[PDB]
Amino acid sequence: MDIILGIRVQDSVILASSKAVTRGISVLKDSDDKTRQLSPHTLMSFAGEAGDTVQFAEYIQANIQLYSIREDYELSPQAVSSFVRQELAKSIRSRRPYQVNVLIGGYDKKKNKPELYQIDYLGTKVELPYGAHGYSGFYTFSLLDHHYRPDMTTEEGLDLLKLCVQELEKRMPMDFKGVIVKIVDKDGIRQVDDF
Amino acid sequence: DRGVSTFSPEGRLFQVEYSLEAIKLGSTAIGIATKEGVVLGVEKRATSPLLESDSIEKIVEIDRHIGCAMSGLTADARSMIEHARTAAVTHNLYYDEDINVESLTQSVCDLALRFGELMSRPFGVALLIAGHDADDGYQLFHAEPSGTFYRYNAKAIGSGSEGAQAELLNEWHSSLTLKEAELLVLKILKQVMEEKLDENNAQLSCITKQDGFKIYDNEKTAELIKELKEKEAAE
Amino acid sequence: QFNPYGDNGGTILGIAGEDFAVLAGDTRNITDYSINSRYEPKVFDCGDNIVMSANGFAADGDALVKRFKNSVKWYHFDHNDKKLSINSAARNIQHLLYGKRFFPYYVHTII
Amino acid sequence: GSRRYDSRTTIFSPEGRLYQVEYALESISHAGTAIGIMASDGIVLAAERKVTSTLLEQDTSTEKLYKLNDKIAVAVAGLTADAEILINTARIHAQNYLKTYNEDIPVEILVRRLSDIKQGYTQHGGLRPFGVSFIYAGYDDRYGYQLYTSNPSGNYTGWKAISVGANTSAAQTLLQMDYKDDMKVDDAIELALKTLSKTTDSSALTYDRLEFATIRKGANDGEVYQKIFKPQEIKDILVKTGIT
Amino acid sequence: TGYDLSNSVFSPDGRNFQVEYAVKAVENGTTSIGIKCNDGVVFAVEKLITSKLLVPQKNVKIQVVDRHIGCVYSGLIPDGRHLVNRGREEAASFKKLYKTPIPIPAFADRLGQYVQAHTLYNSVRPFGVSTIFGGVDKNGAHLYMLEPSGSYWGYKGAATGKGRQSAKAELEKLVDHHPEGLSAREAVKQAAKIIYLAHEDNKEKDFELEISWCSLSETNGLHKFVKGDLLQEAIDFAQKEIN
Amino acid sequence: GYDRHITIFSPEGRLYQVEYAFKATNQTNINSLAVRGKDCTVVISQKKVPDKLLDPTTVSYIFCISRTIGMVVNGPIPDARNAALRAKAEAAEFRYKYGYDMPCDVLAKRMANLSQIYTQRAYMRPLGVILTFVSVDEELGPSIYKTDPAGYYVGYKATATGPKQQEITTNLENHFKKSKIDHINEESWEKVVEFAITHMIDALGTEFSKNDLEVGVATKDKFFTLSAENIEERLVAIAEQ
Amino acid sequence: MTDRYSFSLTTFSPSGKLGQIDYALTAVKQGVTSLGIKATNGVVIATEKKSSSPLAMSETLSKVSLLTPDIGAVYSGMGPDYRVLVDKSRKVAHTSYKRIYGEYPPTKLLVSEVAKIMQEATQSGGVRPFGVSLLIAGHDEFNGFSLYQVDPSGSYFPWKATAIGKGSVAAKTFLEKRWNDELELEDAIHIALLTLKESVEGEFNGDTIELAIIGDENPDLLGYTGIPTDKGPRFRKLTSQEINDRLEAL
Amino acid sequence: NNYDGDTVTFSPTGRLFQVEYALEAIKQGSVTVGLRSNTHAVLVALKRNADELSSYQKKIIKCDEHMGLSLAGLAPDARVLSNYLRQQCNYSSLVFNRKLAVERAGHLLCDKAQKNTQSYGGRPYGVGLLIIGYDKSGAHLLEFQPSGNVTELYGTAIGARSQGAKTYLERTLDTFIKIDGNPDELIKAGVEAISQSLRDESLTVDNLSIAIVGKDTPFTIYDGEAVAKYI
Amino acid sequence: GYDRALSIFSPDGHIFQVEYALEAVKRGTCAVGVKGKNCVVLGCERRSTLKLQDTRITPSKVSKIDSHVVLSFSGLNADSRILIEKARVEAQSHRLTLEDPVTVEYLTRYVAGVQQRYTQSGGVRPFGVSTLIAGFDPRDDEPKLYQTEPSGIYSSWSAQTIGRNSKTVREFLEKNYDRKEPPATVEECVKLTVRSLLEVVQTGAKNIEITVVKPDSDIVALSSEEINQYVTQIEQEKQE
Repeated sequence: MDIILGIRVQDSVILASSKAVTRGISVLKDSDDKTRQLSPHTLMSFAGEAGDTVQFAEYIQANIQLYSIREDYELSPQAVSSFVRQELAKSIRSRRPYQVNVLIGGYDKKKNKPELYQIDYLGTKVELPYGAHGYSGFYTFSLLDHHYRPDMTTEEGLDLLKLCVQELEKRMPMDFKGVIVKIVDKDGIRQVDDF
Repeated sequence: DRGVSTFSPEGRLFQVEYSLEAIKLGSTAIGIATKEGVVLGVEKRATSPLLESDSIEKIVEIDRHIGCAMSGLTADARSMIEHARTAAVTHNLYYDEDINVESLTQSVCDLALRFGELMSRPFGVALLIAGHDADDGYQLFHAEPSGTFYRYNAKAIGSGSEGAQAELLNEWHSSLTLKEAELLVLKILKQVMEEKLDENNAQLSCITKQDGFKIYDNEKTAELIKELKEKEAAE
Repeated sequence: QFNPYGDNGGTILGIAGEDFAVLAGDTRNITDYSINSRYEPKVFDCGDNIVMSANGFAADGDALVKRFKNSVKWYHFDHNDKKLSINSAARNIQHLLYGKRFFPYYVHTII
Repeated sequence: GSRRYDSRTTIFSPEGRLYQVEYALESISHAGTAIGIMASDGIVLAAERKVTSTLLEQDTSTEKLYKLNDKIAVAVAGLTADAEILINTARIHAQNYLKTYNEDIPVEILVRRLSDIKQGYTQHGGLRPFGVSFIYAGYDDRYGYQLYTSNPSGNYTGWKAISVGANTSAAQTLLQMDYKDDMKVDDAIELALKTLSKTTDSSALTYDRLEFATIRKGANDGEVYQKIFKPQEIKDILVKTGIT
Repeated sequence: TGYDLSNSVFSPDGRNFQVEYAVKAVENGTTSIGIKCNDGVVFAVEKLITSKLLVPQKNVKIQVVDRHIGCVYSGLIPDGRHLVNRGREEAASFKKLYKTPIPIPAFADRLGQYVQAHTLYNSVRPFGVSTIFGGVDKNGAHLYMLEPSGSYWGYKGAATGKGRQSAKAELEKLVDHHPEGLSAREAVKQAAKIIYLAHEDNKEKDFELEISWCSLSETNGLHKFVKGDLLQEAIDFAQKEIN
Repeated sequence: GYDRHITIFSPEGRLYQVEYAFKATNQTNINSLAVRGKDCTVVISQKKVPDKLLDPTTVSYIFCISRTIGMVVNGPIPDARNAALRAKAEAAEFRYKYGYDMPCDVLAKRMANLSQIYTQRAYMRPLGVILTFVSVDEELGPSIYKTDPAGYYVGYKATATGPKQQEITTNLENHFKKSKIDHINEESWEKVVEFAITHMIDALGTEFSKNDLEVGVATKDKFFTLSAENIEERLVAIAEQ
Repeated sequence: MTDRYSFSLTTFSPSGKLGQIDYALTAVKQGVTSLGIKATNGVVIATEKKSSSPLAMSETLSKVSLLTPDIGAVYSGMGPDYRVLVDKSRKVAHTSYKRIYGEYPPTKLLVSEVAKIMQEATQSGGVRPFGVSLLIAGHDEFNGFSLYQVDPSGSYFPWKATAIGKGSVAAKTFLEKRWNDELELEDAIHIALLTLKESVEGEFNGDTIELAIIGDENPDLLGYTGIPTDKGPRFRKLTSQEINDRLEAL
Repeated sequence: NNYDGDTVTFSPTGRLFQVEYALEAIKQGSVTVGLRSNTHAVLVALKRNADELSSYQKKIIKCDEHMGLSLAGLAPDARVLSNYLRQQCNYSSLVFNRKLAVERAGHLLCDKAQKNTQSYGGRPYGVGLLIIGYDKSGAHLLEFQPSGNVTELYGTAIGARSQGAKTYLERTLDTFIKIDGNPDELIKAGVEAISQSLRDESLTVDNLSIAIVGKDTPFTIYDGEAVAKYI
Repeated sequence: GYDRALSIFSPDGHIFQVEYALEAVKRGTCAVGVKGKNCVVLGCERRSTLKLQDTRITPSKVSKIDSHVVLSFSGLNADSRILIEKARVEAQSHRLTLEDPVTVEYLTRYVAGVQQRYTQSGGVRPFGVSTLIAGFDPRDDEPKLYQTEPSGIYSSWSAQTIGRNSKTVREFLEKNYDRKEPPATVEECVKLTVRSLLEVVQTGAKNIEITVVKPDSDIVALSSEEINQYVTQIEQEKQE
């Protein structure tokens, strides 16, 4: 797990998420997609405790897919985030809480706006132009504080992300084996296949 | 009404005796036991020509050494089959061995009187459970909603049964080959069946110690049907 | 605090020949530096030609042996007096032992 | 045992009807008529009280029209006390939805849950069904204005205009006759009162024998206002349409 | 009407017919009695010997509760057994909380309320037995008789079953003719006679006598079965008076 | 006709099981009566021991509920004992929870509330008894409160229950019409007991020996019943009067 | 043992009636007349204290019960059903309201709570409906004075005035004749004492009549002083004496 | 009549018709016989098939090394009851290291049967059982009826036409009661008693079932070729 | 909880509560399904004695269980919502644990199990509903159509109709469906389906719904016009 970022630009939300899965002194995998698609225009990235992350992600995904079928309608990113926050906020007071942090990037087809949500395992939710979970933020927030602008094109967004990932590759102590980048816009979700 | 668990004055359980009426209404099923194998055959009895008759499943595998045919309210057997399969596989897990045919049958029959005011009524289906184990060899059992099972050398159940059973009483001897029995089942089925027997409205299966429980393809049965027509013309 | 376990010492050994098998144990039973019994057998005949020993914490071993003997009894009751094969006995014992995975029987078992 | 005294409320007649649902519907047909009419710019709810006395306090009263949330209201026909049990259920369910998704409950989702509860009482648990039929009137930003009804069976349907309670067969024909798709709220207000006027089992229609409400986007800009009419406002609307 | 097809329904009389029907099952049973004496109580019962195949001495009907209480009953035998099991639990619980073995009046009410409780609902059937019981406590000797309704009282003597009327008559005699007190060994003999006398109303089949007793002096307060020579002695005293 | 077998309403708005439970009330054929002194409340009930094999000392329908409350039952004994054990349990718990002795009227209400329940909930039959509670309440003075199977309860100046209840009741009303007061104006309970038996005899037209009666007395801080010999002494005094 | 009656004892007949609610209402009809009149500055609830014997002390049988210091109730029908309802009503006033908001519930809501209880006796497994109709009179700061009627079905209605029970049809028309929207409380007490006389056959005095008001705040009835915002109960029961004074200028 | 809807209803004469109909199911059941000396107790049971193609329903079930029974009537019920008994025997062994007295086996079955005759919903068991055992006080024979009644006997029989055997044993009482230290004669006497109950068919090899327990004999069962010796 | 055995056997061997549930199915509006070469078409009657209906919001008769499977029914509507809901949850649960959507056979077998359970559970009556379930197994182009009924039995059909007058239309389908030659396109298959409903319906007005399901989660509902063109073209050929 470890590195997950998101940037909302003018027209889309972009999630970058590290590829390594490390356990002990071995990198067991270097091509791990730390993401689920909850609905056609809503994507969630996740990082945290082994097992908990995927179990939580898929549980949410199935719940959202069940909603989509029943109502023949796509929930707004705002509503999915609010559902997810509540789930996590229940979980924190369970016998065993999920230890999972999530970023929810969605495109609201009713407002035609991209939306990015940061939610931690406690059920703390915040809408942001750009987010990060874990140690990543300690580097990327200041860099984005500087270079980010609200009207950027998806193109400008990706370059701004390259900058982040480079700084992380320079100063992070661990090898996170690069990121998988995805774009959520008016036409759904697609994955940049060369980063 | 009155208790679901009540006795008649003759000393029988109403609900059990009535479930037996439902079973008489079911499509025919016949089993024959030989020293080469046990054979199970059923009447499919498709209610309209549009119904795809291979989707009619009244012969079912419980384990690789146990098979089952049913007659009566066949929706009721889903859970009995489910119990049987679990019992078989569970026994294997605890003991690293195949479960005995009598044991499986007893396990299934244990379910059967579990009803009243446990489930709301007895089962509306009777089963022929056919298998092999190394202790008692090839075995065929009749499992009723009364909780009682009987071992049979041959047995028929469903609407064709009282006629078919007499016929089996005549034909069965202790040295039938498997092939003989296959034909014998086809024969008795065609006799008691409403519509003309072919390879679509009837199905055959057997269980041998060597290859276990197999349901037959329609091709395979179609030719055993031909072989039986020819053999009967020829005397 | 109360410690529910203890060590009763002893040792056991099993060797298999071509058409025979042996299971041997000493007959001394100890706690700490004391002898409890100089003859307290811990290798048992369980029927169906199986011999068993559960060496370690005697209370746990005695319970296991007790439970397994009973397993043999009920196996006959439920499966038309069929003989429990050694491979079957062993699998059944695995389940007895693992059933207490989170409060283990403190014993090395040999059949 | 006690089996001897058990009606068996959740069984099938030989024809395949649920006796108790059937009888609950017969029960509902003696209740005061309620009418829903859905216009392009709003919805009207109108209902006739069960034969009022003069000493009854008309203004601190509700019997027919209840509020579920800010976007949805119902008109009741049947047992008032049963109705309230289901209303507080419905109100809660609307609040769990808001709390979960941070959006107001879409009208149909609320209607479906309430109807599923009703269906429950007809398939298991051996209790009598609820002796209630509902006209749901409300707005959401997915379908805009909506009118539904549900009955003791747990069955619900959407409508342009509909009646429940007494003389629904008469009342429906009159709506069928004068309703048109382009219609406006004030026309619908007029149709509603004219229909109740013609189907009432009382001598004349008077303000004190009526509950009335409108759901318009006739507040300020793309948002929705509910208006439960005060007795003065009902008297005015009754003169203003020349019914008195 | 139809007031008699469900336990705990009041008839318009005010009665609960199912309890009354239970009594018929009791009246239909063999005879059993209780005699209270100077420092104890004596129980005996009629065991019909239906065939030569019944092992003698080996179908015991009197039951003990705790160490000091004897119970005997007429009617449906397994119901009585059930009732003693409850009594045994009640006695065990009492002794556990309070230490002292349960008093006989206290014990009576335990059975009383439990039997009464089975006249309260339509989903249980009343008890098909009348139960004679008693023993010796710190306040002397006590004999009680309990019916299907849950009604019970203290008694000088008591009798139930097919020979109840006959037995009762014989008992009233003894109460008049010994206004000061029957002795423990005297009462054993008497019980033998009365079971024999009340066997008349059941005479096709012949029977086995069974006697038990608690006496503060003769048994040290504990319940024992009368056997061997002492039983033979009373079997004899009875043979005498029926000639 | 099942609206007669369980506790549901008949078409005329009646509960037949409750009415039939009232009829079981008189099925012991006993009459009881209670009156208040200045210092005391006295309750007397008839004692009829028909079988000679019964131990007369165990034949009672008066119960000591608490140290301060007594209770006499009109109705079958098994229902009567059931009611007694409950009220003893209820009165003991009340002390434990609230730190003071359960009042007569409160226990009466509580037992009436339980009784009501059997008239509403259908799996429970009503008890076929009438319960007359007596004390000298520490707040209200001498107290008589009474419960029936309908779940009704009220306090009394004095009361009577049984087959010949109306005769005893009018007999008593007539005394109080005269005396012009709410109680027996008497110092000792012994003379209030004497009053009670006296007005019992006149009203029933029968004479009582020491074993045809049963007496319970409530004074401040204790409720007790009387022995045959305490009664005998009481009868004696009435004779020489 | 336990309730094997887990099915409804009130069900719909083919005509649509609920037999047991109807019969409960029949039972209320046979009950003794009680009534309520709403004044501009008060409410009065009154009923006949019909007695069991002249030996009963009918001061111990109070038919008019306080629920909260500003709500009272009275009834017609089966008294023991009433008794347990007053117990449950007082409790729910605390549990589902005062314990949550620190103030007593407003009349309409408490009525709703009571009505809910009564509805459940009409649908749950193995019980009969309650055999009473209640009249609940209360005051709360934002609603003023109110009067409600709760029936066995669980239905309730707000009234200017009404009567229930035996001679209610007679009583209701009598009230129609003398009720206006300017009645001062003392006048409403007068009218109630008049209306009750019609239906009372026997003695008619301060011992045979129970009557209580929801009126002004009673600081003398509070038990303590020193909190200016606690002003005392608005419910007051009129004494035997107070009723009689009013009966001389009748 | 009107009083046979369930077990929780007494008739006006004091009868439990559901219990009596359960008793009736025993009567239709196949005949089985019990008898004992002072050293052994023997069960002999006539088995019944469905037709010429079926097996013969077993009637004898083992409960411990020292105990077992034979059934007449509803077979599944005898399974429920024998299984219960197996536990009670087992419990006595494990907890107390004590073989369960046959007399106690009786009380436990009685009390179990009785519970099913006093509560709404239940039904009585529809089977009769004959229990033989050898315990710390010799050989024993017991007759269980689902009324709850259990009796100790020297010998008896239950099922259809059991009366023939039941008289025969009553006659032979003093002969067989003294077949001590001899198995094959107590069996012979059993096989003879069960003969007094046959009609239009007599005892074949896969038709007769025999059980024996006593002083130095574990409860064991003989079937098929092991019983040909006795036909 | 409420205990009663409502589904029990009668002396002739029937379970009347189940049989009476079929009666409710019989009373329901007609439903039909026909499988083509490359598609399955589900068609449904909608009863016309109800104008003033709002068809944007009134429950549609065919329901998506997953993106590749659909379910229609005849009988009690409220009952059908319960079965639909359960099936949709089962569909999502299946994807979660198997990582593959349900086969139509499996999803049918599930709904059928639910229905059967309600015929021998105490305190519940059976479902007054029969269903048509249609669609395509994942990564498969063979069409599937199955039918369930309140007893819990289910089976596969080349084409099938349930509801009121379903006998008349099974008649029509039995003489008009060549098993050897199944409607080789959508167009043809829709045509045969509307034809058979017009045996029983009325005007083909607001009186017929048609849903078409195709391989790889390709499902679409036809509109008034689209349906109408079929109804128009059918009667013109009828004057012959």
